[PDB]
Amino acid sequence: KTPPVVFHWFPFIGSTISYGIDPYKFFFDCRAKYGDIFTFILLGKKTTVYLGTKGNDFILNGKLRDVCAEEVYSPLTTPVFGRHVVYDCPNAKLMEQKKFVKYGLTSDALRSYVPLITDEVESFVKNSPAFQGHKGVFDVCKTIAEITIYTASRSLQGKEVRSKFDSTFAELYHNLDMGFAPINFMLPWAPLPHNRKRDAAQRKLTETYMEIIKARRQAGSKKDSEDMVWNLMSCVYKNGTPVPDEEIAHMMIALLMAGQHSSSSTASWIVLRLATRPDIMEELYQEQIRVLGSDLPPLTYDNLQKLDLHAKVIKETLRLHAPIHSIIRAVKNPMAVDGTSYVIPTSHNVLSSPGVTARSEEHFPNPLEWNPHRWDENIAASAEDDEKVDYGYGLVSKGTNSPYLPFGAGRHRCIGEQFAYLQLGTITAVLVRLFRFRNLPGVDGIPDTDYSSLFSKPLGRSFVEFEKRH
Ligand code: HEM
Ligand SMILES: N#Cc1ccc(COc2ccc(/C=C\c3ccc(C(F)(F)[C@](O)(Cn4cnnn4)c4ccc(F)cc4F)nc3)cc2)cc1
Repeated sequence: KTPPVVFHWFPFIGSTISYGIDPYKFFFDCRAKYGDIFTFILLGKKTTVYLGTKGNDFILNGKLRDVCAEEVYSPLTTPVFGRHVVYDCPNAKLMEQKKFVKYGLTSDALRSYVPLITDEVESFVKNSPAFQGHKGVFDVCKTIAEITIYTASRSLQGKEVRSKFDSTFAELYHNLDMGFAPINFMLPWAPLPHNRKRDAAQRKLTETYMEIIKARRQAGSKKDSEDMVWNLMSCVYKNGTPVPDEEIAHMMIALLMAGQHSSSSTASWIVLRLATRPDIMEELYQEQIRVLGSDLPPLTYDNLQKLDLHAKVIKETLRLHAPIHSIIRAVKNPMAVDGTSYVIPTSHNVLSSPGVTARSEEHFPNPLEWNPHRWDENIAASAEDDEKVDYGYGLVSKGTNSPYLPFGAGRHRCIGEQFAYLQLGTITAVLVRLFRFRNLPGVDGIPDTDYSSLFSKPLGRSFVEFEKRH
């Protein structure tokens, strides 16, 4: 009834298994039979799926009274991030919170991050056992996750948090990260041992962050441009109340989780693709020689934006491997589709997957082929034509006519896109300077994508060859 119900075999499990294995293949098979609208039930709820640029526009630009993001996620995210932040509050408070973070991610702050990021990556390569010797292999996902957590903590989280990852922050975030698995999506409240560790880790992280805050106020000073010393001053809401340290702590935790899971996954895919394409890596290296010079001066916020192909590699990687595959909202009021007789009721969830349009033939010819040169049409870290609407933070292009929305659109769109492009590009440029990458003998292509966790990542333990240049 209403949108076409998918023909499945069982109650309550539905196609979740088909969805969990590969959402895109599942979304594509449903599109062949049902069109740009399906409705499949993953476990308990009814999830309506609207595909196409309209489908993304319908859900991402849905009216605030009609769709609800927090209700869908809050129970999973709130125990991990903490209270009063992000989803644990009305949408208005989220917009102010987004404002504070985007406030602290200005270009001058981004400028200060580049030398820090280069320092951490160079320090890692020299001190980490992952790249010792002229030639060898290395666990891509494990190594890359360490690099993204070092670069994000040093720049964004600050000195103390960066120092804390040398002792008892590693185990804290591993314990806290156990909160995410979608099993928690439904039973985030059950007192299973993994949830008890999550709660214990969340409390301990909060106490540590606030002590770092209290220590700074005891000195009443400030150093350089981290979102910690920012949220201390960027505390006043429109009502006139300063952001309490507890909220600051929980925001940092949220930024800590969101940045790492997204950066580690994408950067891993970047390294994996470059191993399959040695010609592309050598072309990246030649770009730095041509654009920056034979001397290869240190990377800065300025000379990074000249890298055109480096940006393309990130863009093409995001197109096929963006860690989020399903955006999901809770339907509050019944909504009429603009064109058809279909009506989406309240008992339903809505799911928009901009990745489907990002791998459609009509939008990208030969979509599954990873080719950064397809982007010789246009490049944009900040992108495009459509209208810009402000919901309380900056001015965000809610535009949907685009089939390429890795960071989403509308009032929830990502505010860490610039920081992500800064971090990914910097790490990539540094790794391009230092290494060549090859697959292990006999290995062709790339590993499959794991969709079982909230975030998607490469499937198993993937190793590739590294070879230093000098
Ligand atoms: C490639 C890396 C990243 C990807 C692919 C990504 C993806 C996304 C997507 C798809 C959304 C919209 C989801 C929705 O509408 O429900 C989003 C929102 C957001 N992301 Fe990211 N993100 C990335 C990096 C980051 C980073 C580095 C941060 C913080 C430093 C961050 C913080 C956020 C925040 C705060 C939101 C707002 C969510 C909302 O308002 O509902 N993201 N992200
Ligand atoms: N068998 C089986 C089986 C397998 C798989 C499935 C289901 O498959 C999936 C896969 C992924 C999901 C995803 C989502 C998801 C998670 C977190 C968030 C977020 F909100 F939390 C986030 O946007 C994350 N983020 C973004 N940018 N940065 N961070 C965020 C926002 C603000 C913030 F400050 C920090 C944040 F990190 N948003 C969306 C859901 C289902 C079912 C069954």
